[PDB]
Amino acid sequence: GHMGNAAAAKKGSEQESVKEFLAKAKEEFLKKWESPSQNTAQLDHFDRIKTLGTGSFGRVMLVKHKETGNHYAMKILDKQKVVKLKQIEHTLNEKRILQAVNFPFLVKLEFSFKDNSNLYMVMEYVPGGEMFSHLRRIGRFSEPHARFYAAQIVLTFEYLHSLDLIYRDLKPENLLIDQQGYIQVTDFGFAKRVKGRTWTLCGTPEYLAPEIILSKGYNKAVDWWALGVLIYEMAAGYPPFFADQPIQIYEKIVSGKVRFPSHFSSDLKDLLRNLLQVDLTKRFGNLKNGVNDIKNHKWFATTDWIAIYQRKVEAPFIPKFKGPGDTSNFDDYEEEEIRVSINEKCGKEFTEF
Amino acid sequence: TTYADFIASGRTGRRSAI
Ligand SMILES: O=S(=O)(c1cccc2cnccc12)N1CCCNCC1
Repeated sequence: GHMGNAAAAKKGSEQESVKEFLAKAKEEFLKKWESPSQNTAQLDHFDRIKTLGTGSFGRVMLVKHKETGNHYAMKILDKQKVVKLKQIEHTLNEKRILQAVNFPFLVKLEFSFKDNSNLYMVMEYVPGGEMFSHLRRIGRFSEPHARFYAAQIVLTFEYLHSLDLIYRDLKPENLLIDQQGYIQVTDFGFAKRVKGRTWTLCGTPEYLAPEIILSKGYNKAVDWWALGVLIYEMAAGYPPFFADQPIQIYEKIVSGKVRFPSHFSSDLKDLLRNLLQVDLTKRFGNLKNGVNDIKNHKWFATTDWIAIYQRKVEAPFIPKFKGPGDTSNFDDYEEEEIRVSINEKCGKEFTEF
Repeated sequence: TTYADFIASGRTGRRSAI
């Protein structure tokens, strides 16, 4: 067979240890899920420094804690705008997930609180910026470099899926690089507790699984599809399915055809054909052997999964870092006020926050 | 080339959710 006795025993033991870890992690998650933390700081504990990101999702600002001098990334949501955009449940659920999960590649919510006008999530500051920027700058990542990031996503989804959390928002724009060169996943607005199927059309065109496009009930296998898109884009510098307009992208996604750059290794192409599999009965991550079909694939043969988890692997790339508040890996944005009204707004809606 | 096609798509920048 493919493994002799020693290798088979070691792999089996490793896979059983993953099960044991995940069962404990689920126990710990569910305790915090059922009893969420609230109101662990306040606005005047922090100096506002700079806007790190802004969009329909709200704002994220670099802030400095006045007493420790520690920097953080503070997501600010306008309660009235959340209500207007019908994002109450997503906003509450994002914070509830972030305060309950614990994994080395998931951003840590250090504090959260609200005031008359806004909701605030104070997360660790991840100074390296988005993978997206580095990828577009360098062009493409070599296979070992892509593999280092991909392994972190595999482990993170293995963790999330064990908690029955579907992620749904994977793309380079949503992956940050920390000071040690490791990945941080931050955005949980599309994540959902789903043990079975769910139906919402959400995501980003290039990363949508065919079953989402086709208006099917779908499951955590959409995250494994998205991983295939991500690995492809990291290694090629462009995603597998693109076009001028989303509808043309969707036609390519559902077609069952994907083409690869000539520099992709055969191992990489084989993995990608099995992740970018339109047939759900054949997609890696959706079969009887679960995540192990991915983790045991030849393309990952050099990956020491425990060493990645323990953050003991030397990263291929360390972003430039000049100090605790350096923002050079983020874009510049016009700076807007943080208005706090004298009157409480939307109090009932956000009781749980 | 595929790269040139990517540039031509106009979708080389940050991509929003649907
Ligand atoms: O970089 S963020 O502003 C950001 C969010 C959360 C925590 C962060 C921590 N450090 C820097 C930036 C952070 N960002 C907003 C949405 C777009 N995707 C990437 C996350």
